[PDB]
Amino acid sequence: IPTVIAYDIYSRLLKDRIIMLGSAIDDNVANSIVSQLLFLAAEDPEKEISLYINSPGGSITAGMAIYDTMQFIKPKVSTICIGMAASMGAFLLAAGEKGKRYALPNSEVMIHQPLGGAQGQATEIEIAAKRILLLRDKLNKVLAERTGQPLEVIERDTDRDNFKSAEEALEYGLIDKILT
Amino acid sequence: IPTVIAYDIYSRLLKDRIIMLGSAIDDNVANSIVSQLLFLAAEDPEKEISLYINSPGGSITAGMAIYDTMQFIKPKVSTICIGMAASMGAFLLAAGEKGKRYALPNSEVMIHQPLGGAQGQATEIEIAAKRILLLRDKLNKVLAERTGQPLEVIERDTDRDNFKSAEEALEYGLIDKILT
Amino acid sequence: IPTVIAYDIYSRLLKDRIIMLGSAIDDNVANSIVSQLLFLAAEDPEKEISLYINSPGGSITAGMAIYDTMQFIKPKVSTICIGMAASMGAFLLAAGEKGKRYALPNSEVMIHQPLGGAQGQATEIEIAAKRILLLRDKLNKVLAERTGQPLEVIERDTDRDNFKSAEEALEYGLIDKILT
Amino acid sequence: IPTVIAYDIYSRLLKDRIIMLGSAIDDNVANSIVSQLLFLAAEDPEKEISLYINSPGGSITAGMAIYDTMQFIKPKVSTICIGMAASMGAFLLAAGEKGKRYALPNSEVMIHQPLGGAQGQATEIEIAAKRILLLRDKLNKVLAERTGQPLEVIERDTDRDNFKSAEEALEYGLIDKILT
Amino acid sequence: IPTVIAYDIYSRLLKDRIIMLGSAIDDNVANSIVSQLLFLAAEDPEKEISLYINSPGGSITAGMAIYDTMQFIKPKVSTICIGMAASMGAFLLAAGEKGKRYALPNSEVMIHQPLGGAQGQATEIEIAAKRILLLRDKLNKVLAERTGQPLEVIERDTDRDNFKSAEEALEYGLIDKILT
Amino acid sequence: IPTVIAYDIYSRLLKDRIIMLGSAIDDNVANSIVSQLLFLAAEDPEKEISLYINSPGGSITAGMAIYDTMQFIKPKVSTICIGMAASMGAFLLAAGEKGKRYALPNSEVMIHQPLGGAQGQATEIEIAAKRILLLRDKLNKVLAERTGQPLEVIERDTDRDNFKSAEEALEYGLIDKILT
Amino acid sequence: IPTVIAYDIYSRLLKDRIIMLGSAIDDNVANSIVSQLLFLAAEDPEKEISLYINSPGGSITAGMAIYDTMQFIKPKVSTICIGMAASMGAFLLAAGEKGKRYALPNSEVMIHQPLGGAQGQATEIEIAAKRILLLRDKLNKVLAERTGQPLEVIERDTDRDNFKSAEEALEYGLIDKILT
Amino acid sequence: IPTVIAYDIYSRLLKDRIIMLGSAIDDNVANSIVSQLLFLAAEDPEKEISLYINSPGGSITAGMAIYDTMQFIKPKVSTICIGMAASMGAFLLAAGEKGKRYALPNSEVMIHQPLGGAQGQATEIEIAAKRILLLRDKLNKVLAERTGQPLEVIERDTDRDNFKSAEEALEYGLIDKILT
Amino acid sequence: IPTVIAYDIYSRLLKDRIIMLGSAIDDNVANSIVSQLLFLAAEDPEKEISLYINSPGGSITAGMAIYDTMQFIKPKVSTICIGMAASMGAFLLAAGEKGKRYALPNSEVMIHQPLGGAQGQATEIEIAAKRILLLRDKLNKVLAERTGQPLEVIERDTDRDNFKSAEEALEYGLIDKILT
Amino acid sequence: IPTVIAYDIYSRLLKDRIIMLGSAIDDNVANSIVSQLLFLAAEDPEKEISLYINSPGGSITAGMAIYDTMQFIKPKVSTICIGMAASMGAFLLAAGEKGKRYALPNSEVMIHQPLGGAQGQATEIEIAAKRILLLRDKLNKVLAERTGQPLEVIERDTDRDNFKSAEEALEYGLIDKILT
Amino acid sequence: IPTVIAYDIYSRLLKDRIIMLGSAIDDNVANSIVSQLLFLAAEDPEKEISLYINSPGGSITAGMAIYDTMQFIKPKVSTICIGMAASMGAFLLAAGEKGKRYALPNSEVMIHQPLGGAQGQATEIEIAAKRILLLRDKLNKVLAERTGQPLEVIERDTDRDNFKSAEEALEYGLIDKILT
Repeated sequence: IPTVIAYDIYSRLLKDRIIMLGSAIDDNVANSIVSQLLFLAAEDPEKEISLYINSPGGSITAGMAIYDTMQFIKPKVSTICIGMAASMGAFLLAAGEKGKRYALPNSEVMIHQPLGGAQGQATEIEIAAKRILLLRDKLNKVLAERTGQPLEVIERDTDRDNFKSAEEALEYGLIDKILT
Repeated sequence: IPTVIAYDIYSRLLKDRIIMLGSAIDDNVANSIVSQLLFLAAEDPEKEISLYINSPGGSITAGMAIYDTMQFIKPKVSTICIGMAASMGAFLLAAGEKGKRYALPNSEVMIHQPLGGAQGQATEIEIAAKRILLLRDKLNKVLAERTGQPLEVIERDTDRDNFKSAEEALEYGLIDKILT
Repeated sequence: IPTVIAYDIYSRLLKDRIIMLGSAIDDNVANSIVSQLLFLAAEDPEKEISLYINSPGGSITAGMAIYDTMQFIKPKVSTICIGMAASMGAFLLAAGEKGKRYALPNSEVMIHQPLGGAQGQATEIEIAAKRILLLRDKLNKVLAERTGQPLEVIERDTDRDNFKSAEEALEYGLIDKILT
Repeated sequence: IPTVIAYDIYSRLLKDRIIMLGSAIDDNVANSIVSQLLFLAAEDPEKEISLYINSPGGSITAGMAIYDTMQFIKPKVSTICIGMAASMGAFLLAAGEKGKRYALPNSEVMIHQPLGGAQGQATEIEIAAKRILLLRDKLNKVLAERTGQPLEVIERDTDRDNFKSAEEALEYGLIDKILT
Repeated sequence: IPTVIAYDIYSRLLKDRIIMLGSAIDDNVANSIVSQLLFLAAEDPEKEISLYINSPGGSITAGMAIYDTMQFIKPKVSTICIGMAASMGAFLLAAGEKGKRYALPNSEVMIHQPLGGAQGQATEIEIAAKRILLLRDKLNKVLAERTGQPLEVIERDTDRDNFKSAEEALEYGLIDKILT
Repeated sequence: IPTVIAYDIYSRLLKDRIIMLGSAIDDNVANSIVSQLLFLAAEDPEKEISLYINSPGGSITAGMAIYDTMQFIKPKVSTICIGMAASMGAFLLAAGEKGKRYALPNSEVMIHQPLGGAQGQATEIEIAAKRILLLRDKLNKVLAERTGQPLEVIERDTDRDNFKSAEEALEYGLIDKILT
Repeated sequence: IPTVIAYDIYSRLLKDRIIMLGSAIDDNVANSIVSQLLFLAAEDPEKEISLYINSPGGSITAGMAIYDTMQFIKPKVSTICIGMAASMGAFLLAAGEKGKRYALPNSEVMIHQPLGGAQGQATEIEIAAKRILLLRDKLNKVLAERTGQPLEVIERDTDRDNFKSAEEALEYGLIDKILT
Repeated sequence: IPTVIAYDIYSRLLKDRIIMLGSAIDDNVANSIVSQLLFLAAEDPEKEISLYINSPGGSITAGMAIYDTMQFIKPKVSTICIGMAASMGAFLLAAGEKGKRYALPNSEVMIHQPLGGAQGQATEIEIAAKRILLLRDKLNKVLAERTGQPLEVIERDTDRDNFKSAEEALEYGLIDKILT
Repeated sequence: IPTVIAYDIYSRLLKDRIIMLGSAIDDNVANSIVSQLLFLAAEDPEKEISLYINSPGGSITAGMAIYDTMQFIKPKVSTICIGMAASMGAFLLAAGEKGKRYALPNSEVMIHQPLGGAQGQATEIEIAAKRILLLRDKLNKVLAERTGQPLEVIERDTDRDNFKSAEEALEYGLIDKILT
Repeated sequence: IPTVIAYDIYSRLLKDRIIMLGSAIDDNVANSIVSQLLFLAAEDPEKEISLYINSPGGSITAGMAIYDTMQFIKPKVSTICIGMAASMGAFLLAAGEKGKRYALPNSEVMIHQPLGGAQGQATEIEIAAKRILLLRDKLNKVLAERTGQPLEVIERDTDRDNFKSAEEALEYGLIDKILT
Repeated sequence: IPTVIAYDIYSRLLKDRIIMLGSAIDDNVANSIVSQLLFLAAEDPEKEISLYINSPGGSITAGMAIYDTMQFIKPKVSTICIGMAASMGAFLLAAGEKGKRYALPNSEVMIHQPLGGAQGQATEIEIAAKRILLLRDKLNKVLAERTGQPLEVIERDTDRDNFKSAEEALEYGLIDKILT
């Protein structure tokens, strides 16, 4: 990482309100993007923040921490997709400021149903297999009012891996423009 | 394994119709015990077979091959418990010839819930968690017909462990007589 | 393995034309069962052979070597299921002579679509993803003429995992009688 | 392990009713000694059997099978200590017939309290910690009846590690003679 | 971590009296949050501190060092749950003041009974199993007065894993209002 | 890595608008070249940028991010091949403007098919072997209009491996001028 | 591997002149099959021998030993493909006497070009890369003589992988009949 | 090991009353030598036995078993030393019958003080340190009454490794003759 | 290894004076081949012996044992080749009796320099490098009077690797016929 | 690595025009010497640059980047060999400006043949063994014009290894002055 | 490493012209001591430098760079042995200016032969063993013309390890004055 005069390269374009996201969302990335959003919203709360996404997925609980923090602060967040947004980048790309969700002309978007696991007695499997079915049908209701489709279309599109492109994610409703 | 004149020590007892079970029940111990029960029932189908149990459990599907073969054949099987019969020896000890189910004066019996696991893709955790719940309620419906208790008592006792002795398994109904 | 007088235990059984199968099917089990079927056929070719199944699955080319070698010999093969026949034991269980496919009162049968993998260039995946698609429709057409169902029921019926019972495989068509 | 003319060296002594125990006790050694004690007592059950002990301990629940079986059968067992009988050989050495319990002139005998472990929730270190306290309050009642001491002495000096010799085990009450 | 001008983002928020907690609690995290609470208390003793929680948690002795320090200093702490608050994170919620315990709208919450282990002699298991039962009945006696429930109703549902949400943890008593 | 005075020599060249690429592309180099292109475009958006390529390959989705950001920004990028450009440096070398693609006289260039893999059921192989063909048939539709060849020449030149440069990459059309 | 009274199950078929092949061809499977062919030919040299093939491949030099030996001896060999013959079973299957070479109706046949490797100086790759080019222009000069095709078709089909079937290798010329 | 006509090479030497010892003494070698000394003295108890020693020591409680059994049976044991008898072979070499001990002319002998270890808290090292000092002082007295030296000479000769010879461990007692 | 009536397949061939060599020559293969050569030469010292070679490489000193014993004994040895004879196999192939060296028409023969290594001081490298240069100026002095070429040709073409043929080794002088 | 006052010891020398090379040339060293040559050239492009070489390097594609950049830039480059220059360090030592290539009196230059490897099908070794023979014959043509020898002398000098000695490397033509 | 006011402790003793060598001379150590000698020489070339040696010695070629650079530069180097100098520590200790080689009174010096290895064919062993015999007679000549002894004394003193002292290396000629 270079040095810009003394900043570095990711902290120089935070002075212009740009947040970069380029790795899998574990519990340390979600602790840093939350802090950057809280710092930017509490020093000039009428401007606009950008967010560039290149994530190949991540965790469910550490991806629902950036989402409601994006909804909670006062500025408006516009999300741009370079590369590929897959399975939790496709949930943050379609979750900021209807009117301002962009994509570059050859990108990709993938949506599917959650993963998990359970082990133990015959009761500690029934406890843990009843949570993931309550967790699936609460993301299926957020995506239906974010994109605009019915619920019974997203209940059967997101059953296996469903890859799209930059031109047929615009017909679905995930993005709004294609940047040139 | 001493030689007895040629034999060994385990195949000399099989000439007097004694089967010996002394390890955990994986998928190729059940094969050998099923073969020995078939051979002994085929050569003289009106005598009596014994079966000594000292076993710390095993798998469920390879422990329903025994308890099927020893109800299917024509002779009568008498089960004796030395050492400890735990969680799948307690299911075969209480499953042969009501009238002949013995135990030695400081043995030990244990009964509890099934175990299992599941992994990945929340549509196929429901498949694997709906099976073990159907497998539990067919084991504690056989134990109620074998011992004599109501079903609401065995649904409550078989939880987290239940260690008994030679004098409490006689009051519960698992054995019939303490040998001296 | 006892040594019944010299023999061992499941070679005294082969003198009464009984073949046991109790492990997963690689290409060493298939060699032994093919050799035993050939030896029993070219000794007295008018007497019935039995076959007991307790297998959890296995390979797909070494399981279709036991299948078409018992339509080729002259005697009749009768298949019995102890324990569990899953995903390649369910394909050999519904391949005995019609009238002679049995099951014990608490057993299990499971059927699903085949597995596989591919690795390499963009042409060596297209080569190996057409073989596994031809090998599935080659294998859904044998089961439809063996059980008696239409093809579009077994095409959508397997598709994930399908656990069954002894009383629930009579209605489907895999079993002709439940033994008591 | 030489050949004696066909026989063995351990299978030749068994023709003169001598059982030899020379390793740690698990549920694979207890199975063999239970089988040998069952075989020798159906083959003129009046003649006495010897048992030579050189064992450095083992399992608690698999050293009770031998102890039950050598009071269940009809002949009389005589135990001789060679080398060292420690912590479960000292429990079988003091369980031969009163009158015949021997030791060689420089041997050792060690007694102490059981071992174990527990792991899990806060209510599964309560099930498995009031079992191991119920299990050592029943070995002291057997040792107090076998040797002759009061209970509050044996529960007082078997607390850390108690090493003895051939001349202090005779005053304590574990053996009856010293062979020369 | 960026370099907001010279310090990073976690140290830029600390001069606005904001503490973040985003990992499991060993005794290195508990040694740092205690130091930050002491430094913020002995700089301006009458001014509120915030504390954001996203944590799977778990160490009982190093999780009751932050609790006692939260009640020891003079200013008032206000805890906000953001993504997930498991075992010893839901116990650090319901310790902000009385009217200042918030939660975001998604925000899962979990409570259950302690874990542990023990190994050794039969006397060193009783010592370590008599302690964890004294620890459990002092944790769910603090939880009954920070919440408002009776003791018999929170020693009954914290027996296995008990997941809540942001709308039915408010009916229980762990939350005062949810944020929009 | 020296300390030209404070700087170092990747950040002393960056203020002369020179970007260096010297390793494989692995979704973390592609996040650090996008930021440098954005910073240099927002600094002064008319002067041209250079880019030196020495890479042996990389991934496909993190190679279509640099290729997109090269076209999106307002300045003009000029690409120079320095030692070796293989399979994703040969795709980035033919993306400088149209008359500003250079190579030194001892260089190599390689072009071939994509690579990948697939594992699972017979349906999750057909899903994943159908996007790699759609991904192969859109890279040689960009290369065929970047170099100038017809499509059915690029479809058969890139079948195995194609080592050529410095006097055959100029005739093919990938570069414009050899530097001396 | 059972016992037939003293014999084996593979050594009982050998006195009816049947050789089985069920493994990959390494350097000491070829030794056993060469020894069996020599022993059967030097005992009664006017009598047919069979050979059952189910093998995934092997090495080039230890697969030409069997091919030379089964044509040096005086009897006539008749090869039968039972489950799968891939890349060195397809070369041994089309080497029995013309009129023989049967196959069962659920079989497969695969043919492709040989594999290898080289490592070292620049003049020790040139030695080992013009030997593997003389091997594959002498294998498909034998295959084009056994099956009866032009050489420019055999050197064009065997380029990636072929994967024929039982009714598709009969038109090519590899087999002669399809058994019942 | 060869075959002598059916016998072995050690069973023939046991047939004319020769016992061989050529490895380190654990409690499997002691069991076999105790069994051979028991068998050889019960079939003809007036003929002497030989014993050849080539061992580099071993355990200290499994080396007293052979000593006691040598003193206990009725025949007379004569010990010969080939190679090296070190630190427990030197204790069994000086335990044959006084008058019949031998050594070949290159037959190094070694004697030293015992080994051991201890681990635990401060009152479990005191037990294991009193035991080994009780164990050393009872081997010194046996060596003093076998060889014929004072006790305070062997208390200071056996402090480090001693390494005598064939003509040098005859002045010291301990061999009684040198063979051819 | 099938049983032939008792024998196996390799010891039935030795009754007709056939020795089979099919693995690399370590120091256990040379012992066995020297032993059965000595055994066959003493039953009847006129009848000739065969030897089939399929071996890649070996050791230099353990391959001179077989070469010496082949000329020490009185009958005449005839060497046949199938497959290989890579490094030390081709040195034993050209060591049978000079009218009786055969080869099958799909065979290969290699010849090259010996190999070795050295490590230590500057004197223990000179000692070990002065010996491997006396080995290879005595191997190709035996090969020159065995094949018939001059010495300065065999010093010249056995420098890197020389794979030939069945038809190209006949012109050189290594074999005498080609069997059909 | 000390601190000359801020600098370190390698960047204080780059205040003058001195570049050090002291490790094997991988793809990271060649990326950091190219940057230093570019920076020193585009700062005062008319003086001189020194370069000290002590390296047993090789990464042939990543060792011609430095060779091309040494002639692309303007000023001049004078190379000094300090401790040893093996292959691709001798190729860089003999590429300084003619008249200014120095060596200290103990230096030991070495030159030889390239290395490589190849794995795969029979037509992917022919691609990779045809590249390395084209890569060797273009380095021979560069040494033949840098040093001054004919081509057929360097074609057989660089065949195994030849270590020169900084005084017979001056007669060859690699250097042209020995420094004192 | 402490800090001296900024510096550290090793760069504060370089303003006073001291070089500290305290580890094994691999590469990356010769490359640093060469740089420090060049920097100290090219800023004031009339003041002498010190060099403290405490090292077990390392590579031969990376210990000749320091030796050549010590005589190339203009100032005078004065070497002081402090704890031990052994085998390219002694070779640099006896290379300072004559009259200025000191040693502390508890030091020791060691001299012996070089070491190496060789692994390839029978020609690549002769190439690598003709070099280490020639690298030894050029070190013996330097030690002979440096200490003052004849050559045939150092050719047999340095044949095995030859330890010395401070009062014993002064008679030999390695040092000039014990410092005290």
